[PDB]
Amino acid sequence: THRFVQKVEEMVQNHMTYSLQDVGGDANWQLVVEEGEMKVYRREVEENGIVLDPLKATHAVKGVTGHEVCNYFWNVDVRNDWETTIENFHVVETLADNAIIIYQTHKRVWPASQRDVLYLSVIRKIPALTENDPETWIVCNFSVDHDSAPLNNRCVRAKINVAMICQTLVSPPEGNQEISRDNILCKITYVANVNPGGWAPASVLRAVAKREYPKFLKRFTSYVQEKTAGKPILF
Ligand SMILES: CCCCCCCCCCCCC/C=C/[C@@H](O)[C@H](CO)NC(=O)CCCCCCCCCCCCCCCCC
Repeated sequence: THRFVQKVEEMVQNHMTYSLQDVGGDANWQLVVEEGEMKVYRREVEENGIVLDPLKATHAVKGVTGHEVCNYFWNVDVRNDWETTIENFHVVETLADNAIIIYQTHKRVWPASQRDVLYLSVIRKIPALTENDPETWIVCNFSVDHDSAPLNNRCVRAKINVAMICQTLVSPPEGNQEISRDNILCKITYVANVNPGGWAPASVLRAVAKREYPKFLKRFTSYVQEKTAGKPILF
């Protein structure tokens, strides 16, 4: 129990309600990148030079579970093993054993000023209510205010709302035998809503995002495969 419990609930529920809705039929969402089971879509949104482009990606990763995926996405001790867009980060506050507040600076992209971000990062399990309701593991990373990290004059403060949402499919093997990682697949939906917090050139933001989101999703998912391949399956 902590002062951000209701905000956590709010963000989790929003993501379970809206982030899992199909965008495939919406004229405003475009398939920007596809590779293997990975599809990255974007809706181009610019409001008075504030480029908000909502981003949504789906992926299907063999040999890993949603619990595993969300653990490696959330766990700060393995962050630098896969993250490539950050200059530095540190934990500002531990709120609960599944919830922390992180301050991070991003690598500068010319010609825009450097961005920093201040966000609550929470990992949650959403129980299946019925058999056939998928169990869902989710990590929500969303900007919050914290007195220890006011606006500074060195960076533009971005605001983020990101979720990594995972459901795991197990194909029953032949009879009474072990479920191997060949029999498991993690369905991922990744969404990112980023307000750069200030003016940025749209064409540059868009080129970066189109390169960087796909790069992250391949690298991060391959990483989870690599770290887990030897291990017993954590469902
Ligand atoms: C050299 C390239 C540097 C690009 C950095 C641009 C600055 C972006 C500012 C906010 C980004 C927020 C992304 C979310 C981070 C955390 O939830 C999480 C844990 O670290 N990681 C990811 O979701 C992993 C996401 C990895 C992919 C992120 C790239 C995003 C590129 C487009 C965003 C640009 C918006 C801000 C304006 C930057 C000025 C050009």
